Amino acid sequence: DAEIVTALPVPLAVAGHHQPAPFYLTADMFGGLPVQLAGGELSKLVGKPVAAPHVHEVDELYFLVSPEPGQARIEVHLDGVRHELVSPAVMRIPAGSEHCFLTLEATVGSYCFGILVGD
Amino acid sequence: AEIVTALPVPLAVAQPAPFYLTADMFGGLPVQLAGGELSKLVGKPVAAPHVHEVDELYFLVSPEPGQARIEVHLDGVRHELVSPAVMRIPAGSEHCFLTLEATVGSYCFGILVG
Ligand SMILES: C[C@H](c1ccccc1)[C@H](N)C(=O)O
Ligand SMILES: C[C@H](c1ccccc1)[C@H](N)C(=O)O
Ligand SMILES: [Fe+3]
Ligand SMILES: [Fe+3]
Repeated sequence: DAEIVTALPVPLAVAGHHQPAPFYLTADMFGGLPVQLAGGELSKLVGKPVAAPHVHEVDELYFLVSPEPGQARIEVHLDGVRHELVSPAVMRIPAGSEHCFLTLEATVGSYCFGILVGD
Repeated sequence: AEIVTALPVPLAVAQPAPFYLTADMFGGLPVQLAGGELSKLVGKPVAAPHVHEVDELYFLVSPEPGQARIEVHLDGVRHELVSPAVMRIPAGSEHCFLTLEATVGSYCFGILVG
């Protein structure tokens, strides 16, 4: 009766990303969604970027969260300017902006989610 | 740069729930997103059924797969979900969830879909 998805994450290729990105919401789920949502736990990603700088033609939000504030930190490169985000934080990356992030600090249970907004 | 750090945003929903994305952020968003860490939600024994006028997605995650577990009550049917899991609650459906098990760093996010 209910619509449940547990074949997760869905690996999808994203521009500049070395490996497929783990998606938990995709545009085709449930008859159609206005967002896609990818990302994961950061504790094993400190110092290791998941992508080269890249551009989308949709807006992307970085959602950085951790069990306690301040336990996670990423550096977002935005058109050659570096911004440090401290959990909890939400950053909007406008479509067409060159961008990527580097994990600076993360405990177990720190996440960064990328949310592609459908336009 | 557009960065929001005054988070979570306490909003009343059917206590205030902690929101990390609200509909008015960044000139308007097609979703709202609430939720929080589940390790401190294992202990309370009850949850209240409620209804929204939009679809809500439950998004259940944990640092390692299988480390978090909830019961989703949907119109009198009990569903036991294990992380990672996403469940769609159609608008108008009476629903709630109860946390059965969670390691530190497990989350359930409620995503209201416009
Ligand atoms: C969606 C994708 C992503 C976000 C967070 C974690 C993994 C992958 C994004 N394009 C990016 O890395 O900026
Ligand atoms: C917004 C609220 C919530 C969802 C997930 C996590 C915390 C709070 C939701 N209405 C529900 O509990 O179903
Ligand atoms: Fe991106
Ligand atoms: Fe709800």
